[PDB]
Amino acid sequence: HMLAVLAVSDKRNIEPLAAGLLRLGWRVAATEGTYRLLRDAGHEVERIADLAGVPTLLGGRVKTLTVSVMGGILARETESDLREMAEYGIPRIDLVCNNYYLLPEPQPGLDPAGFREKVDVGGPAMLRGAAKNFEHVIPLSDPDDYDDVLKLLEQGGGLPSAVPVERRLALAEKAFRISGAYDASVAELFGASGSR
Repeated sequence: HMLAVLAVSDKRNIEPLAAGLLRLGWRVAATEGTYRLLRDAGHEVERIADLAGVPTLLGGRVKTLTVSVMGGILARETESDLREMAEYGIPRIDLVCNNYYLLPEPQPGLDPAGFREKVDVGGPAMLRGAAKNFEHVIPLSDPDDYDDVLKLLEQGGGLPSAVPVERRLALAEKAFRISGAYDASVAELFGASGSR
């Protein structure tokens, strides 16, 4: 029935969420960092790379940029999308969790090495896609929202409908806000990189 993708750089509260979803019968898949932490803690999390992804291809830089992962987030409930999900065997991704690493301060002559490869590309694609499709994907970013979502799913037997439309739109607006502030900070670092 269910599937979550955990692609967080800030690991705070990620274990009570992953464990809470696993006890509800959900399938929990994670990117590279979250996976090793959750598996060492003894949770049956799946690797988002091997699963519906593209592992080792470019050091894993496209591992969530596949039809299976991005289609599982963006596909509508139209007859045409349901048919194509069935033809290709693409399950729906019901929950996306995406966090960003801490970025340094904008100082003149900033070396791009201090922030650039920490910039997430596939992550925000999943989170912005989940927020745009919030009726069918739960978009989580702030670790302070994990508990209320997990509790809601726990009252409603783990079904994604247990998170109402009203809560999904609030999380979706928050997701775009976090992404917008993330890009504005990264732009400031590139601008400071161009000074002396």
